[PDB]
Amino acid sequence: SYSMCTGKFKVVKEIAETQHGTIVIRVQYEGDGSPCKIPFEIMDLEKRHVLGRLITVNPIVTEKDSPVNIEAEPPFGDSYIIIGVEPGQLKLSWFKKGS
Amino acid sequence: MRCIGISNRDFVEGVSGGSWVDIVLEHGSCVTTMAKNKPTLDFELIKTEAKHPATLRKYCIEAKLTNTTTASRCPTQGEPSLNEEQDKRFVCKHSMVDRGWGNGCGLFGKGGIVTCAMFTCKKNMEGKIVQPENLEYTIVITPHSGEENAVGQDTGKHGKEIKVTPQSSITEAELTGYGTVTMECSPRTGLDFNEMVLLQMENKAWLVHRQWFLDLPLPWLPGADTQGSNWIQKETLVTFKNPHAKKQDVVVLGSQEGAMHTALTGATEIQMSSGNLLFTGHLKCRLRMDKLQLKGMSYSMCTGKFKVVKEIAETQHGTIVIRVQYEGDGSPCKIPFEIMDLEKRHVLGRLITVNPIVTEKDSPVNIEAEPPFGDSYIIIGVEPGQLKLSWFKKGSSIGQMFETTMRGAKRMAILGDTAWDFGSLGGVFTSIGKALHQVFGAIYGAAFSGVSWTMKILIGVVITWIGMNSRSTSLSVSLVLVGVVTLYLGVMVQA
Amino acid sequence: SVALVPHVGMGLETRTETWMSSEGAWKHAQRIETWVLRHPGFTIMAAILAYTIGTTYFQRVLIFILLTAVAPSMT
Amino acid sequence: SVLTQPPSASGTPGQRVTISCSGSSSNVGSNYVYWYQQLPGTAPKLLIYRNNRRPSGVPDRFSGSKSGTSASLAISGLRSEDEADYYCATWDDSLSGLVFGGGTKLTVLGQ
Amino acid sequence: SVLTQPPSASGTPGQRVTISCSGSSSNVGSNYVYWYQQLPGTAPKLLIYRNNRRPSGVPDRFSGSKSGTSASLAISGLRSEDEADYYCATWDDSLSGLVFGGGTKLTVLGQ
Amino acid sequence: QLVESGAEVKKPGSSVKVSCKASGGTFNNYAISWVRQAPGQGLEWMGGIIPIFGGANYAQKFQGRVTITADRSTSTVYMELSGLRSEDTAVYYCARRPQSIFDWNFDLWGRGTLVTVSSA
Amino acid sequence: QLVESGAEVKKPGSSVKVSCKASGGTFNNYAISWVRQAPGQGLEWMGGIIPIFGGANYAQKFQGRVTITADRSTSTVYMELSGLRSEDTAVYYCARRPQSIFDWNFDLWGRGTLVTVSSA
Ligand SMILES: *[C@@H]1O[C@H](CO)[C@@H](O)[C@H](O)[C@H]1NC(C)=O
Repeated sequence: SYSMCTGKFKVVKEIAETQHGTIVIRVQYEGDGSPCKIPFEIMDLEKRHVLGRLITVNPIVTEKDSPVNIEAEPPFGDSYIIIGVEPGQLKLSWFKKGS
Repeated sequence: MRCIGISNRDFVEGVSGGSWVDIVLEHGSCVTTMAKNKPTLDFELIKTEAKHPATLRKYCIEAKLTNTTTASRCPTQGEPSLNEEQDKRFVCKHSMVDRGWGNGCGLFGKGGIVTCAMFTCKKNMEGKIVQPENLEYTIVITPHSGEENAVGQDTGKHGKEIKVTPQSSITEAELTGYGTVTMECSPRTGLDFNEMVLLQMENKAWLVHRQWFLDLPLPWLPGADTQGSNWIQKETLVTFKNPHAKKQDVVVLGSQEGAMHTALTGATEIQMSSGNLLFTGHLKCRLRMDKLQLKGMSYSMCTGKFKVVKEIAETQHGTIVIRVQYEGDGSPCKIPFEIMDLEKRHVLGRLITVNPIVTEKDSPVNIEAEPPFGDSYIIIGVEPGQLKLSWFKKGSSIGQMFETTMRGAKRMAILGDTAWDFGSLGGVFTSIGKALHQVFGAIYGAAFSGVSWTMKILIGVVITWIGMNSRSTSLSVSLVLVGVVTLYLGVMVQA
Repeated sequence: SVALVPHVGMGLETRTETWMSSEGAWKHAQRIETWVLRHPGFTIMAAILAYTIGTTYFQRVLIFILLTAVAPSMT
Repeated sequence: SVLTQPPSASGTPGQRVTISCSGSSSNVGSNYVYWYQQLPGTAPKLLIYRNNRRPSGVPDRFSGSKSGTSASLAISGLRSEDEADYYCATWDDSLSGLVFGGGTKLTVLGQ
Repeated sequence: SVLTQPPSASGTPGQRVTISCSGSSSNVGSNYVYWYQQLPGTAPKLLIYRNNRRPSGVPDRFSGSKSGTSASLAISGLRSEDEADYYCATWDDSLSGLVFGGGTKLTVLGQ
Repeated sequence: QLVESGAEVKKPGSSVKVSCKASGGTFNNYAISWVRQAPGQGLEWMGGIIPIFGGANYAQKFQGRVTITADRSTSTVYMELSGLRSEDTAVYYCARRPQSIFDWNFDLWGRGTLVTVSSA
Repeated sequence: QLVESGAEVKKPGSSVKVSCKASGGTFNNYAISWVRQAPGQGLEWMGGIIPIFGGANYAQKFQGRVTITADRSTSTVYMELSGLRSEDTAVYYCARRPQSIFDWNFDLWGRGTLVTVSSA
């Protein structure tokens, strides 16, 4: 029962790939309404399709400066991690090597 | 005048629904992008910096042997024992030397002998690795205007440099007067730095394949050593001699720097002395023209004399550049420019430097146009002092078609499947062609990795011959096509 | 030697010129030609052996070329 | 570079005092900030861990503050005990090491 | 084909003077014009380039004036220090090489 | 639960090894870092190590000058400093922290070994 | 950032080589040209060099009597004048420009070198 954060996230630890096919990213929140949902999607370049699923379902920010590390399973091709909303949205490219 | 005169220059024409176009930027090449109602821009990947390297391994190229010692055992009594043989800092080898009463032994026969010497490194080559997220591509975006480029090479107002890193998928460049340009580049797929090593030997560096670098037959350190005295395979850099089986000796093989230069034949040289930055590779980018407007469209037109200050120069790319100076009033205005036939009934060629304007009227303007094949006339200015400069373009449209086909074939041979992303709009045919290229290139690179261009040519000849002498007509065509492509790649490889 | 394993067929070459591209393009051909000139005796033997293991002038020529190329390369 | 910290700090007993530690985008605002109290002739003591979370040892009067690119330690009530050198330690991603501040010697008036 | 410049010019503090440099179309009026001041015993200094642009560090009192086939240079806020020999440099297409004016020794009544 | 080595007085140009003996739980569960505080100066981080894993990392200032190692048999951690000089004089501390790459909360400390680079 | 050779003295019918050091950055990014100032007279352009390309160009005044070359190993530019005489007595300058066909702003000027030609 939370509302999207509508703030600016910063990646404090670059995307690190695990040995299970997923990725984990560590994001801090500099915004208002601290306990809010994190707008996390994994889309294509044009943001026309949702390609991956974040296996950290319902990431939320308990505290402003407290960092939260989301885990997601991107697709095997090229994919983009979108964190946040229009003002200051983070678009993170990633490539998964398998098939 | 930089993208003009590089000789590796590509004209990507038009955008898609969405105002974006796909361009692959190479270091030695340039991309000039033209869209309707959009200013022409020059794109150039001018630097790739790898930050925070980690040493993967350290190799020994020049060693020296000191503290040589030897030990012997009389026959049948086992092996000699050297205290140095317990120190891995000493390279050692066991052999046999015939012994007897003369040699100071007891019984006669082949007595074991072990010789040891302290291996020391005089020169080493360090291989370093970088994570793809630590790469930074510098891309210069200069609006294709006639404006004087800059006061000097050091600081240029005309060019706009943007740094592209994996951390942000979108980079914006504020081109003053033209709006903003959106570069969405993929730094994770240009070069796979998880399979590549940054090898610096001695004030020279190369970008080498990681497995090749780990297969080198030289002494090495783990890269986490910090002691620099425990080398893994020191036998590759020393030679033990027992010529007549009466004495064992050890010598050091000599500096391996020239041998390493020979072994590095197919690698690309990079700079690692200061900053660890290299100038090879491409960068697939999606260029978004949504917010690019022309410049000086509110100016009316120039009503005054234009004089050519530099004669019309033909560029390496079938385009001419005219340097003109404005002499009239209303200093900031739009240069009336057109390429027409003799009778001026038709417009024959298009302008590359779209919407040319004179800002100060003292600074000349370099106008670039693409005239048609044959006779064209460059009309500049209004009729009171109108300039009409004839031009002849030595070529044909069929020749240009063949040259463009050859250029695209070369790009495919260099960029592989990434060639379909160059100047590409999100078409279905391009996507299916890229998928087919990915599959075929995967198979081909499995079948041809680690072979030289001569081997490629021999294999292509064999395959094409097999296809020619094939009972199946479909098999014949397929094999002939594969052999022809293999021959082309063998010819166009090792560059 | 390290020089016996050149960084040739790694699939990393860009449009940028490689380390010793132009010089080393024809070095193998030059070496094979000089070796065949200095050792004609093995060339006749290789031709005879290829012709014996034949059944096709394509097979004869392929075997002859392979033998002549490997002989100097083997050391 | 290193976390700049105020060399000189002054306060009086019964007064709330805080110390400011300003770092870079890679020093602070990208990593947790830890504050340490180091009395003369003794090893440093962890005051607040994570981002201004009090370990059980430090009393509730002790507390800290964290901002976008700076941190602060809050003292509920003051005494001569707060007269010591203060350090803000935070992992630096670019420096690749735990970089403390310059050290803040807090002086408590009352002499 | 040769830039022509007045041999000398004179002025008073706060009273700017203009130095003219006339050449053919190929010499000037078709190429940029550069103005240098040469104090005695010292290398010439670049005053303006591109016919009106002062390099960073050049006082704004200097103005770069260009005409159709002739150029002029003026020194606003004239001072005692501006006394020097002034040359106009401009590549001329004819003669295929950079050409200099005869120079102008500006005179200031400092004594 | 963390005990350090005794005081050591050295000479310039030498090398000094400092011993920090941790308990079993702290050896197999936490990391240990080496912080040296110069006379009348602020704390400085030299390096650390996960004793169970043993890969040591050092401050960029101490590359090639500090060696940190663990003795899993005696459950001890050692710091070795080479090229001892006048500025190397300081007190040295070993602190216990978690082995995560984000948390450096030193909830345990030793008592400091005074590496006095002088003559007494 | 440009160092020129020290004061020199010569004799009529002689050859003098004038050397200018570079900063390395201005060697492969700019161009260098030579200007001669006769005693109590105006500037004069002799020739220019782009060090990385090295194809020098010369004024008609000195075409055939001067040779400008750049040492890429030492990032040095050399001016040699042959068949000296009384007229050739002057101070010689080297400056760097943007190396563009149209750019001739000599922002950096060499301190100059005096070449004196006299019968004795
Ligand atoms: C090697 O020989 C030198 C000769 O003096 C000696 O100083 C050194 O200790 C020797 N090294 C070893 C490991 O024995």
